[PDB]
Amino acid sequence: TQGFAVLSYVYEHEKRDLASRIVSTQHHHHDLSVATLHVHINHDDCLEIAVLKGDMGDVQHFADDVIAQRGVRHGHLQCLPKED
Amino acid sequence: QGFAVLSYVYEHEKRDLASRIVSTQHHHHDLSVATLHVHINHDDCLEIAVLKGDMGDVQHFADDVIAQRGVRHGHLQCLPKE
Amino acid sequence: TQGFAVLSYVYEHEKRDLASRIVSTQHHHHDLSVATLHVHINHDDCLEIAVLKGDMGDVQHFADDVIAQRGVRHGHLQCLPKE
Amino acid sequence: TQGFAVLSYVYEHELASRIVSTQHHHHDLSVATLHVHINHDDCLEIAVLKGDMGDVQHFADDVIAQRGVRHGHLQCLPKE
Ligand code: NI
Ligand code: NI
Ligand code: NI
Ligand code: NI
Repeated sequence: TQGFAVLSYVYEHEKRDLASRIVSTQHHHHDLSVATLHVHINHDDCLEIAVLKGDMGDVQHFADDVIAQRGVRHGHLQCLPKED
Repeated sequence: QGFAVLSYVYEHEKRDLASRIVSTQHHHHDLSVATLHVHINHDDCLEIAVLKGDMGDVQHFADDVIAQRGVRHGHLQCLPKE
Repeated sequence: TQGFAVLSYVYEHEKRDLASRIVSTQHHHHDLSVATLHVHINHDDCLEIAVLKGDMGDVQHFADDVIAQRGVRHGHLQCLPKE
Repeated sequence: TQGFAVLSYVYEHELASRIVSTQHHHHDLSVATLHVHINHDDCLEIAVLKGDMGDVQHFADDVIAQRGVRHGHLQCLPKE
């Protein structure tokens, strides 16, 4: 199953090791990443929305790795598998 | 007194660089609307930040970002209120 | 209660009194809009992700109105009320 | 040369639908677009493009020269 997905999550930017982790993972799987929207919602917290593209198993595995990191809050995935 | 588009390229593994870029933007989160990030290759990221506020304050904030060691291709488009 | 939300949906850009309606209603409510990301996922379909901010009841009501337009598909609202 | 590019512009939406359709004609050129509804009438959009710099100046023509598009700017980032 190919498709798209929308992955969103909140984190504190001052948690530097977490943040570096999040961007680096996206670069490692940069093939799966289309682009990410970031809102610095307040002094401490960031809301990010990553648009992903690829095989749905791969997209979900990737999303899991992100959402299952201590410090990531409100992790959410919307899967958009290819339509006929 | 307006909007602005701030764009730049940087290496995300440069830990201090990356830290300062996001930290400066959170210090002025009131001047920030939203940022689009594109991972252009394994090392480099492209960000485009839309800014809003007093043009003096927005320029000074954009300068603070652009002036950081390792920020490349920095560009500011000012859009003062019409 | 106040907060943020992520409203996403898919639409055909050619069926576009629809696209005009979708941008126009966001402008009528631009106080709720932060910014919107668009990805042209294929030649016919557009994925939009609208970040919203405000009262969560107004955000819900706004989002329901967007999603109820015929031709908006995959309408999805993720609410992030203030913690 | 290949690379990326940033195309920004302002327009009155009440146009939005043809600019979108115009980018779909080139959707292989498009990465994603950020849009901010800056006031009741006007939209700010920033399109990130990727591909051949000549297709990119091409894309950026079918938008920037259109009537009603203001504040257009193209930044090309040829691969380093
Ligand atoms: Ni942030
Ligand atoms: Ni990146
Ligand atoms: Ni589109
Ligand atoms: Ni708009």
